[PDB]
Amino acid sequence: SVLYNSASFSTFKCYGVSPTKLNDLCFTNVYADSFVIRGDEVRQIAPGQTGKIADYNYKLPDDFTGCVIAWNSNNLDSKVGGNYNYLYRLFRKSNLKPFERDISTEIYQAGSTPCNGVEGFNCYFPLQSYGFQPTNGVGYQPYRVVVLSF
Amino acid sequence: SVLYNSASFSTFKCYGVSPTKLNDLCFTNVYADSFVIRGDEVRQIAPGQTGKIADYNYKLPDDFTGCVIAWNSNNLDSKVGGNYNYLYRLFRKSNLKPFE
Amino acid sequence: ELLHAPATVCGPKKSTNLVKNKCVNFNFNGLTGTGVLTESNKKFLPFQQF
Amino acid sequence: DIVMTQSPLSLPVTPGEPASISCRSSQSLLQNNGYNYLAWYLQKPGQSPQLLIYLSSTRASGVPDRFSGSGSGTDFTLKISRVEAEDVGVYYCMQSLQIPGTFGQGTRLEIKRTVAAPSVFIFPPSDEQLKSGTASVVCLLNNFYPREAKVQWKVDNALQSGNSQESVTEQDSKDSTYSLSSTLTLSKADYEKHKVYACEVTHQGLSSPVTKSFNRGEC
Amino acid sequence: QVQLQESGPGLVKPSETLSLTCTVSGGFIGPHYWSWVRQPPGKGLEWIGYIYISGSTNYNPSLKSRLTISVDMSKSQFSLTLSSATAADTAVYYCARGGGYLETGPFEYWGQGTLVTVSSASTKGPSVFPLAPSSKSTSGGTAALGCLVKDYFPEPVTVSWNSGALTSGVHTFPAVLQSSGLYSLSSVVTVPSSSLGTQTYICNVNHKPSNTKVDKRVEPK
Repeated sequence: SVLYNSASFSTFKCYGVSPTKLNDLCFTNVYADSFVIRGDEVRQIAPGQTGKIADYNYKLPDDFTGCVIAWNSNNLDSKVGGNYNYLYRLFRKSNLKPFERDISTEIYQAGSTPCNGVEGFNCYFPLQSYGFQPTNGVGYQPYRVVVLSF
Repeated sequence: SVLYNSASFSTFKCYGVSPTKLNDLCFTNVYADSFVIRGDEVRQIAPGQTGKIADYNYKLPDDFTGCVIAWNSNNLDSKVGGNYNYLYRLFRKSNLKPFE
Repeated sequence: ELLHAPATVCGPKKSTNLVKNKCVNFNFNGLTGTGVLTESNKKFLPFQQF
Repeated sequence: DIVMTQSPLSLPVTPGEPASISCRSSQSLLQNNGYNYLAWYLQKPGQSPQLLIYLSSTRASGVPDRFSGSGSGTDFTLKISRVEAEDVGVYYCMQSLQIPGTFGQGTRLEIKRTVAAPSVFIFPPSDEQLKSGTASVVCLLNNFYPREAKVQWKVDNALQSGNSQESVTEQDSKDSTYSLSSTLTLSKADYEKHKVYACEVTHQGLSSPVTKSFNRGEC
Repeated sequence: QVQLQESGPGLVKPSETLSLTCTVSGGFIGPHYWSWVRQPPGKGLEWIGYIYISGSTNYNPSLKSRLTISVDMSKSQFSLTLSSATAADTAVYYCARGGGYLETGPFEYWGQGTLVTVSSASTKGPSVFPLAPSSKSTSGGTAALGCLVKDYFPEPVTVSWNSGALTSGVHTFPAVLQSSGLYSLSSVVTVPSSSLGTQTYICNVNHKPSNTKVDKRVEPK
């Protein structure tokens, strides 16, 4: 009751089970997944989507049941000399499967290359940083998101 | 495959298609443009830069482009005289159109 | 490009040795199926395929 | 527009050991090619900017091979293997992916050295200023390190303030030294009241404060 | 090798056209873009725009309404015209050779620099005052001396000693702004004083806006 009655959370929309009927259920297990995403591409968290982050670092199955909750937390992350805390990898690799959680940070690129360093022309370093230093950006503010399940 | 596997190509960059899948999806008609340029001046041949060749000579568009190839050819272009037969445009008065 | 007319340029297609009197998964010029292959005495006209 | 940032803004480095300066971007810097465009300039005091690195990985003609860069995307790093006496200046990083191309704030590199005793001198005014309407006395400080100091003018054993200005010079590139000078202004009417003038100098390397004075009435 | 150089007026009145010229010598006509760049006092650098040899150009959106640039092949000179300027445009201007033409931006060569000031105030001539050495100016075997220039406007001033023959120990401190509104600057030279009595001390003072060249004499006592 309190979570849906809470207006401090910017976004609370989910399906599989209607929120009003959640007060009468006794499901087996509850998963609490939390991470940080930019204010943009938040809708990509929903399953059956396609995008830079959705298909690559957190994919949800089409048989998913549970809810997604996101709220703004730009009061303690930005307005300083940079943030540089929350990394990510770019459009690379060979796509994702729902619920892997794979971390194999390594240097690779097409073009018949060896593995020695960065070497901008042939290879790249996959991961880089977010930037929320500007106060600008409705979809650039450092939002925080959690995803429950059933 | 004969051109892809050859090691004589210093640079082989493909746009919109990964090089080893072109034998699958077949396109209706292709093109083969050709010319001679410097070594450090190769990089102007790309979708939307600005230099001496991307504005006043053969210029790529912002649309789809295929695979651009280059290699070193100092073997048969040499000697004291210098191949002065080569020439380029350096006094154009306005920008160009894709494939002018 | 590839959006002006029907495809008239195609990549090479490889071929495999054919076997007889054995259950295989054959693929003749895009015709697919399963079965065994044996010689016949049919009198196909020169312009007919199957 | 895209804004450049550096870290830190000031950096003191002893000769011999490697250093590093970082310049972070606000947008991805990678054109349709495999290249990433960047630059690193070096402005010595009193001169014009010069080029050191372009394309972030290729040096320029005549530059000593001690400088290098790396990184791609939005992170780059420049390192100096061995700093020298001539590496005093302000460094900038330029982006050139698209119009406009703007620089950063500018890192200031500082070179460290063993403390040396400052030298002091005083300049009494001559008759030309004595007849031009204003008399000025100047105290001189030479070849001292660190720059941290503070001076007073003691006129007839009375502290003076609010009518003096001091001048500082950027660190020399040949010996890594700082020089300072002090100027005091005074009119003719109230000048004919005092007899003795002096400037006070205090330095970290000096065991005791040093006071040099002069008396009005001697050529 | 190429050696760029600027030339033009130093003081300009508000809301008046500004004209300069970066002459190029040595390497003549060629396929190289040329740009301009400026620097507010004690701040970062600001790139303005670039011009091609033929005449095609692109401008900074901020300054695309009151600025023009051209070229002249015969005289190997290109000029910058800025009109309706304000006091915020007082800065030092450098002319480049590579151009940051959103492709590579290799700034291969830079000019010496010219300072321009925006004001309705007039231009004034300085008054040079020698810094004669005295007994207190010597502590042991070393003595120091120089020159002081007063009441000059606008900046800058160039000071030289012995027609460039004295380059050791020379120092020129940055100018300071007085409350009355007239700038002030002095220079001093330190010497291993062992030959005083016959050495001639001359400070070479110049002022391009007010064409004032004076070589004041400094003597002990």
